Amino acid sequence: GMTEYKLVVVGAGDVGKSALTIQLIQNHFVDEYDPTIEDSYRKQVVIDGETCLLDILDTAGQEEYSAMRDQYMRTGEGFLCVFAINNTKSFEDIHHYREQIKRVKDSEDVPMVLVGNKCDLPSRTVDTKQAQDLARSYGIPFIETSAKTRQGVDDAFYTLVREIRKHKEK
Ligand SMILES: Nc1nc2c(ncn2[C@@H]2O[C@H](COP(=O)(O)OP(=O)(O)NP(=O)(O)O)[C@@H](O)[C@H]2O)c(=O)[nH]1
Ligand SMILES: [Mg+2]
Ligand SMILES: [Mg+2]
Ligand SMILES: [Mg+2]
Ligand SMILES: [Mg+2]
Repeated sequence: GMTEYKLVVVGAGDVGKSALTIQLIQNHFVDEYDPTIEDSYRKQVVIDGETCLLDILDTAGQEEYSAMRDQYMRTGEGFLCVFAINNTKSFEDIHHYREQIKRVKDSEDVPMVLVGNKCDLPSRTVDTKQAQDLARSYGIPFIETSAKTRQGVDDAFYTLVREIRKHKEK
C-alpha cells in the first residue's frame, strides 16, 4: 500500500547514470566495468516526511540500444535527464531526449530534472548558465551533481519525486 514512483534515468553513454544510481542505493562510487545494460532498483526513501518506494530504471546509453529507448521511457513517471559537464555532445543530446520523452508520454508537461554530472572535475565544457537557461526553457529544475563526491545526488532524485508529486496534483 506504499506509494511507488517509477523513475527512468536517461542520457548519453558514460555521463554517470549508473554511478548516480549506485550512489543513491549503495552510497559508494567504484570505477569498475559492469556488463549489465538494464537494471531496475527499488529504494525506500523519505521525502518531505512522506515515505515512498522508488523504482529506478537504469539502462545503458549507447546508440546501439536506441531502439529500446522509447520502450524503457514509456514505463516512467519521471525522468532524470543526465549530461556530463565535460561532454558537450551529451549536453547537445538533451534536446533530443526531451523531445523523445514528450513524444512517448504524449505531453509537453512531464516530470523531469536536468542533471549536470561530474561536477568534481577540474575542467568542464558546458557552462552552468547554459544548462540553467535550457532547464528554464523546458520548465524543469537543474541540479549539478557528482557521483564521486555524492554532491547533489539525493537532491536530484528527491527533486524529481517532488516534480512527480506536483504533476499528480493536476
Ligand atoms: N569524476 C567523475 N567520474 C564519474 C562520475 N560519474 C561517473 N563517473 C565515471 O564515468 C564513467 C561512466 O560512468 P557510468 O556510471 O558507467 O555512466 P553511464 O551513464 O551509466 N554509462 P552507460 O550509458 O554506458 O551505462 C565511469 O568511469 C565512472 O566512474 C562523476 O560524478 N565524477
Ligand atoms: Mg557503459
Ligand atoms: Mg550505466
Ligand atoms: Mg575536483
Ligand atoms: Mg515544468
